[PDB]
Parts: sequence; structure tokens; C-alpha cells
Amino acid sequence: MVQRWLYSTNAKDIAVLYFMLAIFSGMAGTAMSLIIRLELAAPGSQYLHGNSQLFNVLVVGHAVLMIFFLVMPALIGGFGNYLLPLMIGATDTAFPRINNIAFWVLPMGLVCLVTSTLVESGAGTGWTVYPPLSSIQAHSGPSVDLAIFALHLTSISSLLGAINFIVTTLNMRTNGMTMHKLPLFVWSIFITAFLLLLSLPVLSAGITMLLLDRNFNTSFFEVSGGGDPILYEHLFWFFGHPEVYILIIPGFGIISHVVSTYSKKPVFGEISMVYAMASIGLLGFLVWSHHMYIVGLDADTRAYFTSATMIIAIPTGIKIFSWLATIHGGSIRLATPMLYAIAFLFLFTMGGLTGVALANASLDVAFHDTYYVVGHFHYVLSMGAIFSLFAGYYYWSPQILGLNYNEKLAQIQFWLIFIGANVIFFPMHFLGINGMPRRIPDYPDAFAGWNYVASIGSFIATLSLFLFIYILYDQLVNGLNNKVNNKSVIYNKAPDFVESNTIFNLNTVKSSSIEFLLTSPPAVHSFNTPAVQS
Amino acid sequence: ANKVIQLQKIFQSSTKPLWWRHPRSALYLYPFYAIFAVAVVTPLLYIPNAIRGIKAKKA
Amino acid sequence: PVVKTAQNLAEVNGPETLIGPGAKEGTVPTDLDQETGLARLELLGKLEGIDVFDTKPLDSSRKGTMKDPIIIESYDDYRYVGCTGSPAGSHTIMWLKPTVNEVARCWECGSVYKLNPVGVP
Amino acid sequence: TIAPITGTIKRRVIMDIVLGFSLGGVMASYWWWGFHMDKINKREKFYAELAERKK
Amino acid sequence: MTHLERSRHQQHPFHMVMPSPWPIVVSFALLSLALSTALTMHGYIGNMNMVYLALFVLLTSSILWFRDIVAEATYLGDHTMAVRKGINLGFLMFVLSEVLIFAGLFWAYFHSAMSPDVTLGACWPPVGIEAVQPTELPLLNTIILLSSGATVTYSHHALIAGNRNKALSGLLITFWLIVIFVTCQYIEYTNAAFTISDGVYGSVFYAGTGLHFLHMVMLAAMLGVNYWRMRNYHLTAGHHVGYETTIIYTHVLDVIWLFLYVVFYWWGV
Amino acid sequence: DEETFEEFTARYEKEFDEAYDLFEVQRVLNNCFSYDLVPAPAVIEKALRAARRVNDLPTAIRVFEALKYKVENEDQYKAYLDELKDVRQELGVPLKEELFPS
Amino acid sequence: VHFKDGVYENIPFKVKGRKTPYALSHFGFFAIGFAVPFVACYVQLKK
Amino acid sequence: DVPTPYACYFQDSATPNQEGILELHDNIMFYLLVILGLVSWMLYTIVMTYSKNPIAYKYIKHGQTIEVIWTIFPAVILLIIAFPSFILLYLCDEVISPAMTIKAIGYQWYWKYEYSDFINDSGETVEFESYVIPDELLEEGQLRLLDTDTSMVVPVDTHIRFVVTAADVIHDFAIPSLGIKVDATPGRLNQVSALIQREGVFYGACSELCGTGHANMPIKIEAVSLPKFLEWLNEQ
Amino acid sequence: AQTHALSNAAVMDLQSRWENMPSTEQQDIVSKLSERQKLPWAQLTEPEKQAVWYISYGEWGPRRPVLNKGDSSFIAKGVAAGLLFSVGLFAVVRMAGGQDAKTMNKEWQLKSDEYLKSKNANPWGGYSQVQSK
Ligand code: HEA
Ligand code: HEA
Ligand SMILES: CCCCCCCCCCCCCCCC(=O)OC[C@H](COP(=O)(O)OCCN)OC(=O)CCCCCCCCCCCCCCC
Ligand code: CUA
Ligand SMILES: [Cu+2]
Ligand SMILES: [Mg+2]
Ligand SMILES: [Zn+2]
Repeated sequence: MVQRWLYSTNAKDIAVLYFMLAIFSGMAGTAMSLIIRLELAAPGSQYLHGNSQLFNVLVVGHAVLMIFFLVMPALIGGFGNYLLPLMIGATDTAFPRINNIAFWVLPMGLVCLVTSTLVESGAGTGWTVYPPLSSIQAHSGPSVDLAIFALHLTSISSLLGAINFIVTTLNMRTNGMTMHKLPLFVWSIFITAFLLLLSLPVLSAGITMLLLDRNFNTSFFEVSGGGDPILYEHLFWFFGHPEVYILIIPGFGIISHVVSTYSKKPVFGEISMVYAMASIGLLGFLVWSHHMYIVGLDADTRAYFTSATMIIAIPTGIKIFSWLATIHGGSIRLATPMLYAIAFLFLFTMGGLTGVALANASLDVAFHDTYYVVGHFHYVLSMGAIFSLFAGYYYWSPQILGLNYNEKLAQIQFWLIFIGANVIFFPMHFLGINGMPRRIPDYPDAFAGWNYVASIGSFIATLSLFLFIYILYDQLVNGLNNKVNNKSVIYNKAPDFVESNTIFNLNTVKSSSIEFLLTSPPAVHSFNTPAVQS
Repeated sequence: ANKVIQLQKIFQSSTKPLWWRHPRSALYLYPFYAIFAVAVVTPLLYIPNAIRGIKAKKA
Repeated sequence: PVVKTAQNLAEVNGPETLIGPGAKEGTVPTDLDQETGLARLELLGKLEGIDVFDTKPLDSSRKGTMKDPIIIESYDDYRYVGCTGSPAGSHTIMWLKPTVNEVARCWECGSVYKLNPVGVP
Repeated sequence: TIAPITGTIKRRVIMDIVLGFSLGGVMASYWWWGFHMDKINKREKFYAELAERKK
Repeated sequence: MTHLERSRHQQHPFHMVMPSPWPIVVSFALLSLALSTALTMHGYIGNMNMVYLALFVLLTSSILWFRDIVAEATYLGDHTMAVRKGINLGFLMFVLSEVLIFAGLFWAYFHSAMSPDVTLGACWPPVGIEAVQPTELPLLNTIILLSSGATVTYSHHALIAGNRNKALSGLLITFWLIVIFVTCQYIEYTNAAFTISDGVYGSVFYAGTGLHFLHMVMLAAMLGVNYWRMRNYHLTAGHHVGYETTIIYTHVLDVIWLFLYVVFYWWGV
Repeated sequence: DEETFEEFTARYEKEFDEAYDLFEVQRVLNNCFSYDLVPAPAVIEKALRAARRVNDLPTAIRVFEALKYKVENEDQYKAYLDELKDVRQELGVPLKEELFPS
Repeated sequence: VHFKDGVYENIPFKVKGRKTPYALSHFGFFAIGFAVPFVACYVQLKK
Repeated sequence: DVPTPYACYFQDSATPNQEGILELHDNIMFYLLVILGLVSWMLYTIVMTYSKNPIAYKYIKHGQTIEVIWTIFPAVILLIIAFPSFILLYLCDEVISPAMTIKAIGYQWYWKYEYSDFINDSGETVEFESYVIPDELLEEGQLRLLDTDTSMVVPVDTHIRFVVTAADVIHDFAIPSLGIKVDATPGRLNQVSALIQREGVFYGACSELCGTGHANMPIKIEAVSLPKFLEWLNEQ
Repeated sequence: AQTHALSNAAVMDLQSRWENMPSTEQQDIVSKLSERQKLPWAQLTEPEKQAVWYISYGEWGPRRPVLNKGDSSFIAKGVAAGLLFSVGLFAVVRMAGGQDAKTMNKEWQLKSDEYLKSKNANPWGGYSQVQSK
């Protein structure tokens, strides 16, 4: 099986491997999140006997893991390399060895990340790796070096995945797929590949500059030598906000592809949807100065950047209102992917309104590095990543794997993670609105009630994840019995109202893309004949 | 030399893996795999001395 | 004795006749001489006008009723075919899987597609 | 005989939108005229008493 | 052609590459390189031997990968028109990525130097800058890079013309010329006038010129393998891709070196 | 492009005469009801005629069931029902309301 | 190279065909993933 | 001034900055609650209506008038919430003719303030650090992680210009009661004006990462009246 | 075509045994019903009408809903048991963990309220921090 998996070239096996690494690293990220909430549960360092360096190490570990090693290799990696060759009807992705090196350079990033945590001191700097905190004076030991190499390896993997995706969808469209007729998730992967290609070089440049300052006695950001850390702040957020819009774009694609097939009607204005995706993508670049309104930017600079980062809420609102039109006037067959898309809609709307309250520079003077920015970003990022990920998994898993999850377990998993996520990230709005600073292991002795109910909510969400990995085992060893007996939902799109049962039995799958017509778990190199389209 | 035609007939008249086929490549390939085994087995051995704090002597 | 070199299109019988001769020792290799395999086959088709790898989209002129099914050529027993309607842009793009033994039906524009195979295994 | 029943989703969508705006207006008017007004009235009362103690 | 013969081929133009080990081998080499240099630059590995071993095994694995793709291009012959267009577009996007790296360094230097603490007295600022006479050492370097681009497109128009004895000699000229350029940059850095800690200006100058040196030795490797593939007649008159990526890479590095030259020696002084 | 009710009526009259198998009748019924209007009494009469010409009872009950779920008021539903009385009594299609006593 | 596809050969682990029960491995994988930060905190508090 | 437990708002305001951003924040939250109530009612009635609508309306996809409505209503509501944000942002930025400054440099896990206008012995300014109180040095009545040894004293009702700078590592001079939160990099300083309106104790912390000494770094600002302020300045 | 009638042992009360029937009897009964279908529909018996309606538009097979008739109870009991189990597990790791701070007291909170009262902080809002017992 070494020939099938280690030497692998096909898109489906690499995508399954991407997904397995995503579940592993996401498990490690939520365990780091669990210890973060455990030490944060009561005022004082209860569990970790002092040692705030371990708390900052676990903050950067949680951050780097659940951005670069769960959401990126999940959405770009697994669902990308499984559906972008298949939804366009390509046989396999072009440049396949590049794709295999992208996936297999990810766990080397994971190995050097866990070695960065394990090695002598520990990277206690946060996922913003700001100097002089990341200088050699405030951080000896090669821990920041190994975590920076982990960030570089993930940059290499996401860059190779993005260039592979953009050439595979720019050249291997099948016999009818003009660019106006592309599926919506394909457009989302194309847009985020374009954004990755136009963003990740600046990240690699800035992190190499930080390494040259840290180990080679140069003066880029250290003040003793003329440099300034404002240059690292500019470069890192010029990467960082395109990074998080890259995290949110295939979420929009997967949610649109769930809604437009569980509401049995096509998406409202696919051209307006892809222009909204292009607008939010290109406007993720020019608002990169919103992360440092505190830093001392001028009056005209801040007043321009707040107007841009509040005008970026127009295309996202176009997407939300088009989604509400797509659910309006359908037949909302409330299965688990539709449940995840509904709660994604509501929760992402609440988080986006928190962000647009955060965006004003006259209001950011009382919110930056409080827990209000933590509320906005954990809401938008956690919901529009994890909820979209669960929607994609429960939406494509009988198609891409060929088994069947239990249905009642899937719905209680959704309800547990929804009430857990709501009850954990709603109090952080209050803790930020009354001034609790970021990245504290010990806190003022007034915040104990909300920082206790937040640690209740983390336990609820971790119980939802343990239920999820029970569902995974049940799907893997009882999928055929779930197909036979009445547990799962076999036919995803319901029969329409005047449609009979025999007619539906001959016409079972009515999708708007290829892959739902593909066989359960699909043939290894399908499209022996090129798939033609009108 | 112009060995393109002969090399095409060799590379399509084979059952072996693609990087093994043309007959100069075995002397290329074996002192690659041995060197790769050394270069991937040695830095993994230097991690417990790093996490034990044992630095490099005589420096 | 030796298999030939496929001067034309209707001569190639197997991949072994996609070799060609070589450039002599002076001027550069011309494309007709050194190119091999699928590139040589595509070059032959580029010479004689026979466009290999047909990217011709699905004929959506008429409906394609049951008594007159739209017959589509395949090289396997199934062919994923996406329909749009009686013009090329009537309804939302919906994929059908016509097989050997049964037809596929649209449910939107009522089209009936029948796979005739090329086959010959 | 029978009037042609056309445009039910149009009337339903426009009344749903105006009901959503009315509900948002009710919730936000509750938020403003409760919270912001009580906080501003408490602050101005304390500043008035501080100014009266200063005079 | 007949249908029976037409079934006996790939039915679609795209490359169905066999399984290969160079992904995981290049990945383990990259892991060993990053782990070894992170151990070595913090005093855990005394003798710098493991970094050189991992760098050599990564170079050998990339060389074996390129030998495999060259053998698949000109020996197996699954490189159709569509895959040619695909690999051309892929290299163009990679060149956009590297140009963006150098533009990130340029914008870093611009936000450092175009907006310093103001002088309020005499303008035309620089007070604290790299040492005197940084000129004529790029006035040989810029003109040999211009000559490199000129003889590269000369040999390209010779190659499409079919005359081999011109194109090989032009390729040898541009190969030896840009490796003479590489050695001239190396001896210029050894016979320098300052060091990397002389301000943010000198630091970003040395960083940009080191990255440009690495891209130039990559261009020298590309010209060397294109010469070795012309000498053994892998290149054809119409189906050449390695020469196309090499000429567009040479022109992009030419315009980046012209940009760095003018903004570091004429306008940004 | 847009369309008025009368051109809709003509289009689905011609379509309901041109449906031949049971699949085409249910397809044109689904596309006849998926609009922002309930079809005319003429289209429902042609629907019942095409359901009789296809030899299938239960689609000619789902016609009335979809008419009930498509209309907005039950007074209008009875106004459709007493106006489609002769065709229903002629073909003999029992209504879903009077088929299952509960 | 042709890969024998089926209903269980699209994943790199043998689920049904085994000599041990599978849930041990299937939860040991996620448990190693979940227990890496505990080992990290144990090492950091040891030092 | 001091964070209340189970808080659901900002702290009690003490300066034109804090009451200005409070009024601005509630003007923002009004329209955002309008939008949130809209989306919640639309989502709730859409699922509770069309979960049991068996005839899916699949022939509605153009909607050009509702598309230009969705284009033009966020633009006008963003201009609506952009007008007073611009007004207050250009209001609070100018240091409008002050009369007193004080440098507040931030060293590694402790603040150090220099009163930039007042003498100590003979031509020598006055400065002091504010170390956090270690937990074995507390007393019943005093709070953990927000009390310091040397409480910084500020006179009431004069436009005071805080200038902050880092020393070793980027810090954040952050008092949410006085409405200020200003980063400190070791390269360049940063200045911001305020005016306290009542005698009171206002706490803060370094609201930026500072290594392991990041939580235990409080800012204790006591706005006292000017006779008491001059008495404390003479007795300091 | 068909005889005078179809037997009520097979055509009446199909609605609890159709999913349990084998495929041969399924195809046989739907074949006899489609043979009955060619007659004018004022002559079919009422169990034949009920059976052919349960064949075409019944809640079996494809048209089975997502939550089969008892599953809202199961999901409510599962979510409730999971939330109570999560609260129980968090309370267990709360009791078995690190010791709490020495300043979440009663009298310490009271004297800190005295200090804030004397410093008159938070005038209109709440300054009282008892918040513990
Ligand atoms: C997507 C990224 C992501 C997600 C989901 C989360 C979710 C959580 N995070 Fe956090 N976090 C960050 C990324 C993320 N975080 C980043 C980038 C920072 C910035 C660091 C800084 O500010 O310095 C941060 C900071 C941060 C803080 C701010 C405190 C501080 O200032 O230091 C806190 C405190 O609560 C926290 C803990 C948690 C907890 C308890 C969750 C809980 O929600 C965890 C529970 C989550 C789940 C149960 C999800 C399900 C698990 C899966 C594995 C999904 C599986 C999917 C598939 C299989 C397809 N992390
Ligand atoms: C998931 C990725 C993601 C997305 C999509 C967003 C979306 C937005 N974000 Fe955020 N943000 C982050 C990830 C994201 N953010 C992260 C990770 C940080 C912290 C970085 C760190 O420190 O680590 C951060 C922090 C952050 C800052 C910096 C503050 C600080 O760090 O101190 C700002 C300032 O502008 C901001 C604002 C916004 C706005 C206005 C949007 C808008 O795009 C949202 C638009 C959506 C809506 C507004 C709701 C939907 C629209 C409608 C329902 C229509 C009606 C609404 C209106 C008309 C307004 N967020
Ligand atoms: C030593 C000589 C070289 C190797 C030769 C192998 C020895 C032969 C005998 C052993 C065979 C190994 C396999 C069986 C034994 C074993 O459990 O193995 C251990 C394998 C070795 O996997 P691997 O090595 O194939 O690499 C694969 C590299 N990842 O880890 C595992 O996946 C552990 C199992 C994890 C289960 C995760 C379940 C969750 C899956 C979610 C999927 C979601 C669907 C996708 C949605 C997009
Ligand atoms: Cu000082 Cu945080
Ligand atoms: Cu951003
Ligand atoms: Mg900050
Ligand atoms: Zn069709």
C-alpha cells in the first residue's frame, strides 16, 4: 500500500490523506484549546503551576494548529483536491507530484511544530510573532526558529496547492465548461488560490526577515540597528487578513453548495455570487492596516482604512442576502448539512456584525487586544471554518467515502457544538467590552464568572468533538448496515411533490455538479471517457 | 550521440518503475537512497539531546 | 519485422508505432521526427486535421425525446453528460449518467440520452 | 369565473422583509431607549450632583 | 481513425503520471534541512555537517525529480499540447510569486526609507547609508545581464530557425556569461565596503542581493540543463518548453535586477 | 424572460398534450406547479386528461393535492374544486381529503 | 498502475480485514492527537 | 474605573473620550441590532415556513430589483454609521492646546513614569516605577493583579498628554476607564490627550503580549484634586 | 386484464407491510394495479385506490422523512444527557485540579468593596464585587 499512498499521485488518495492530517491536527488544536480554557477557568494559575510561558506557548500552538494545520489543509487540501478535479470533470489534477509534495510537506511542519513546543524553552510569542518579543534577547532557544519553520512549510504547502489548483482549473475544464458555467465551489477554490498566490510571498518574505534578524545579527526590526517592528506588523497583517479571508472563502463555497441542493432551488445569482467572492477577495488586500489602528497611524490613514474595512461588508452582505433568498421559497429538508448551513448563516452573521462594530478606528481604541476581538474572530473563524467543515463532511462523506453516518448522532453532534460554541463565545464579547486583555493566564478577579462559563462551553464543544469521532467510527464500521437499515438518509435530495416513487427510483440523484452522480466510493481514475456538458 | 529514439524504445519497452528504466540510473539511485537514509535518520537522533538541554560540546 | 512509424492517421496499430526517425547530425529535431507517444498521435492529428480529444460540447439543438433519443458516443459503459435544455441555456445545469443498458432522462427538459458505446474490448 | 392567483411569493417576501425590519426596529429601539438612555441619565445625574457639590 | 485503435489510447490530453517517490523524499529532505539548521544555529550541532548533508540530499532529490520529468517529456512522450500550456501557465504563476517576494522586500525598504524621521533642515536626506562608490560594479553587471537577455532571444530565434550551430553557441555564451555574472556578484560581496548591520538600508540591500544571487544560480542551473538537453537533442523546433521557461525567467530576473539597480543606486540615494 | 398567465396557459396546454409516458406527465406537472402562480382550471383539466391518457390514477389525485397546497386560501380551493367538478366526476378521481377518513 | 477500488479501499487503513479489533486503532489515533499537548505540558512542567 | 464582575458594558466613563466612544458604540449597536433582528427573523420564519413547503420554487433566480436593493441599502447604512465615526475620530485626534504631559515608559514587566514638568530636588525631574504587588504582600481590602506599590497620581480637569514608549519589548498603555489604549514600540513614542472629570481610581494593564510577565503589569491612575495633587507632588 | 376484484388480504392495509414485503410480491401487486389502471377510474375498488396511492406517493422508501416518528425524543434526550454529562465532567475536573485563589473570599470581597467605596470608583454603575460564596 506504499505504492498507493506514500508514492501517491492521484487526487482522491491525497485528499483523503489531507483530511486525516486535518482531523489529527485539529484534535491537537482543540486539546490545546481545552488546556487554555482549563487554566483560564478560575482566577489564578490553577492547573499549570504558574509558568505563564506555557500559556503563551499553548496560545500560539492552538492558533497555528487550528489555522494552518486544520482549516487550511482541510478546506484547501482535502475538499479542494477531492472536488476541484471532480467538479470540473478533470481526470486528476495537473502537476500531481507538486500536490503530493504539498500534502507531504505539511506533517513535516507538524513535526517541527511539536518539536518547537517540546524543545528547550518554548515559543511564547503568539501567532503574531512580533519582534522584539521574537528577538533573540526576549527569546533564546530554537523554539521560535522551529515554529517559524513550521509556518514556512505550511506556506510552501499552501502555495503549491494554490498554484496547482489555479492551473488545474484554468486548463482542464471538460468539454463544455466555459468559465461562466463553473460550479460555485470551484470558483471559491479558484479565488482563494489566486489570493494565496498574491499573499503568501509577502509572508515568506517577512518571516525570513525575522529569521535574519533573529539568527544572523541583521537589523530589519530591532531598534538597535535602526529597524522597527512596525515593518513586521505591516508585512504580517498584509499576509494575515488575506489569510483569514482565504480561510473564509471555501466556507462560503461549501455552504452555497449545501444550500442550493437542500433547498432544491439554484443559488440566487451565481454571477453576483462569484463577483461578491472576487470583491471580498480583492478587498481583503487593501484593508490590511485595520489590525494596528492603535499603533499610531495618522488621521487620514485611519479614516481611509476604516472606510475600506467597513465597505468590505457590502459583498459579504450580498452573499448573506443571496443565501437567504436561496433558502426562501424552497423545501428545506432539514438534514445535518442544512442544519450546519443554517447555524453558519446565523452565527457568521452575528460574528460579522461584531466585526463591523470592531472595524471603526474611533471604536477600536477601546477594543484592540481585549476579548472583544477574540469574540469577533473566534465567532467568524470558528463558525465559518468548523461549521462549514462539518457541512462539507456530512454533505460529501457518503459520496467521497461510500458509507453512511448515523443520522440522529449527527444531529445531536450539531446541536451540541452549536449550543457549546454559542455559550463559549458569547461571554467573550462582554469580557472584551469591559476590558479583559488578550493573552493573560491570570486575570482580574471580577471576570471569573464569564471565564468560568466559557470553560463550561469548551467542555461542551469538546464533548461534541468526541461524539463526532464516535460518529466517524460508526460510519467506518457500520456504513453498509446504515445504508440497508433506516438509520441514515440514503437519498439526499428528496422526491419532489408530484414525483412518484418508481420515477424517483430511476432518477435518484438530481445534482447541479458531477460528483453526486459518481459511484459510491468512486473509481480510482474515473472519466475514462471525457464528461461532456451542453 | 542522438539517443532519443533508442531511449524512447527502451522507456516504452519496460516493466520497471519510471525512475529505474534507463540503464545509467541505478548507479545514480543507490548512493542516493543510502545517503537519504543517513540524512533522515541522523537529525531525528539529535532531538532528545536537544530537549534534555545537552548542547554541543567544544564550541 | 520492426513495427512501422505511422506516417498517416489510419495506420497506427498500437503505441509501438509512435517512434519516428531522428534528426541527422546537423539541424534541430523537427517535431515530426522526435515526438513520441500521445504527443506524436496529437501531432499527427494536428497535421491531418483530425482533432483528437474531442472537446465538442453536447448537441442541445432539439429536445431528445424517448422515440428519438440523443445518442452519445462513449468508450466506457457510462458517460456523465450535463444538460441545460432545448437551447443551450434553458435550465440549471443538471448531470445525467446514461449507461449501456438504460437511457437517462432529464426531469427538467424531458431529454432522453442513450449511450452508444465504441467498446470492442 | 376565478381570478388568476398570481404573485403570492412577491407579497409574502415583501411582507416578510417589512416584518423583519419592524422586528429589528423593535429590538433595537428597546436596546437604545432602555440601555443607552438609562446610562446617559445616570451619568448626567452624577455629573450634575458633582457640579452642584463644586458650586 | 478506426474506433478499435482509438480506444487503445489515453482518450484525454492530460498527463496520467505514474506513482513516484520524489514527493516524500523531497519532503523528508526539507524536514531534515529545517530541523538541522534550527538545531545548528542555536549551538546544538557543533560541526556544520548535517545541514550540508540535508542540502545535498534535497538537491539530489530535486535533480532526480527533474530527470524524471524530462524523461517523461522527451522519452515517454505524454507531454501533449494541453500539458504544455499547463506547465507554461504554472511556471508563469511561480515567477509571479518570486516577483512578489522581491516586491515585498522593496515595499519594506520603501516604508523604511521614504518615511524616516524628518530632517527639518536640509532635504535630499540620507544621513546614515551604505558606503561610497557603489557604482561601475553594477555598470558591468547590468550590461552583462542586458547582453544575456539579448543573446538568449538571439539563440531562441536561431532555434526556431532550425540552425543548431548558432543556438548551441549562443546558449554556451549566455551560460558562461551569467555564471561569470554570478562569480562577479560573489567577489563583489567579498570585496565589499560595509556589512549587514549597517542600518536597515544595508540590511535589506544584502538580503535582496542574496536572494537575487540564489535566483541567479537557479537560472544558471536552468541554462545548464537546457544546454545539456540541446546537446543530446531533447529539444525540438516547435516542442520546446524548457527554453521558454528559461527565457521568461531570464527576462524577469533581468527586469528585477534593473529595478534593484536603479532604486538602490540612482533614485534611492 | 417574463411571461403573462395566458402565454403560460398556452405553453402548458401544448406541453400537457405532448406528454406521452408517465415520466413526462409528472415532469411537466412539477414544472407546471413550480411557479409563483397556481395553474389555470384549463391547465388542470388538461392535466387530468393527460393523466387519463397515460393510464395512471394517483398522479391525477396529486394534481388536486398540489392544487390545494399551492393555493393560498381554502375558499379559493373550494372555488377551484366546484369549478373542476365535471372532469373529476367524469374520470372518477377520488380526492385525497375524501380518501383517508381521519 | 491500477488500484483495486471497492467500498473500503479508498482509505489507507484496513478496517474490516484485520487481526485485532479496529476501534483500538481508530481511537488510539485520535487519542495520540488529543494527548500530544498533554505530553507537551508534562515535559514543560518537568523542565 | 474598576471592572465589575458579571459586567455587560463598558466601565463608568471619566473623560470626554470614553463617553464619546460610548455614545458612538451605542449608535453603532442600534443599527447593528436592527440588522441582527432582521437576519434572525428572516432565518427563523424561513425555516419554520419552508421546512414544510413541498413544492420547491426553483424558477426564481433573476431578481434584479432586489439585487440593486441589496447593493444600495448596506451602502447607505454604512454611510449612516460612517458619518459620526468620522466626526468623532477627527474630533478626538488633535491634542487641543494642553497644559501638562507625563512620560510613561514601559520597561520589561514594569511601568516607569516621568513627570515631564515638575522638579524633585534642584533641576531634577520626578520618576517612579509601578511594580505589581506580589500576592504574599497583599492586605485585606486590596485587589490581586490590579494594585501596585506606587499608585500614579493625576490632577483632575486639565488636558493631560500621555506620551508612552517601550523600552525592551512592545507594550500597551491601556486604561479602558479613561478610554485610552496606545501601543508602545521601542523605536518611536506615541502621544494621546485626555481629561479626567472626577476624582477616582482607574485600573489598567499592559494589553499586549509581553512575555511571561504580561498579566502582572497594572496601571493605577488616581485622579485627585489639584490641592491634594500638589500636596502629593511636594510629598513625593 | 383483470378479474372482478383484488383481495383485501393483499390490497387493503398495505401501509404497515409494504416495506416488509419481498420484491417479487411488490412487483406483482403493482403490476396487477397497473393492469387495473387501464379501466375507467369509477370502477376501481377503494382499497385499490388506497394501495396505488400508497405506492406512488406514500411515506416509504425514498419519501421516508429524516426523523422517523420518534427521533425528536431521542435527540432531545441525547442533547440533555450530553449537556448534563459535560457539566458533570467539568465539575469533576474542577474538584480534581488546582487550588483556587486566596482572594475569592467573602470578607476580602467586602473589604475590597470598602476600598472602592472610599475611593468612590464606579459612581452610577455597579462597583460591588461580592460575586462569590
Ligand atoms: C480556526 C481556528 C480556531 C478555532 C476553531 C479556535 C477555537 C477555540 N479557541 Fe482559539 N485562537 C485562534 C484560533 C482558533 N481558535 C487564533 C488564531 C488565536 C490568536 C492567538 C492570539 O490571539 O494571540 C486564538 C486565541 C484563543 C483565545 C484568546 C485568549 C488569548 O488572548 O490568548 C482563546 C480563549 O478562549 C482560545 C481558545 C479556544 C477554544 C476553547 C476554542 C473552542 O472553540 C475549541 C472547540 C472547537 C471545536 C470542538 C471544533 C471542532 C474540532 C475539529 C477538529 C473540527 C473537525 C473538522 C473536520 C473533521 C472536518 N484560542
Ligand atoms: C474568519 C476570518 C475573518 C473574517 C471573514 C473577518 C471579517 C471582518 N472582520 Fe475580522 N478578524 C479576524 C478574522 C476575520 N474577520 C481575525 C483572525 C482577527 C484577529 C487577528 C489577531 O489578532 O490574531 C480579526 C480582527 C478584526 C480587526 C482588527 C481588530 C484588532 O485586531 O484589534 C477588524 C478591524 O477592522 C475586524 C473587522 C472585520 C470586519 C468589518 C469584517 C467583515 O468582513 C464582516 C462582514 C460581515 C458582516 C458585516 C455581517 C454580514 C453582512 C450582513 C448581514 C449585511 C448587513 C450588514 C451591514 C450592512 C453592516 N476583525
Ligand atoms: C514499514 C514498511 C512500510 C509500510 C508498509 C505497511 C506495513 C503493512 C502492514 C500494515 C498495513 C498498514 C495499514 C493497517 C495497519 C495500520 O493501522 O497502520 C497505521 C496507519 C499507517 O498508514 P500508512 O503507512 O498507509 O500511511 C498513511 C499515513 N497517514 O496509520 C493510520 O492510518 C492509523 C489509522 C487512523 C484512522 C483514522 C480514521 C479517520 C479517517 C477519516 C477519513 C475521512 C474520509 C475522507 C473525507 C475527505
Ligand atoms: Cu506589558 Cu503585557
Ligand atoms: Cu484582517
Ligand atoms: Mg496588537
Ligand atoms: Zn436537460
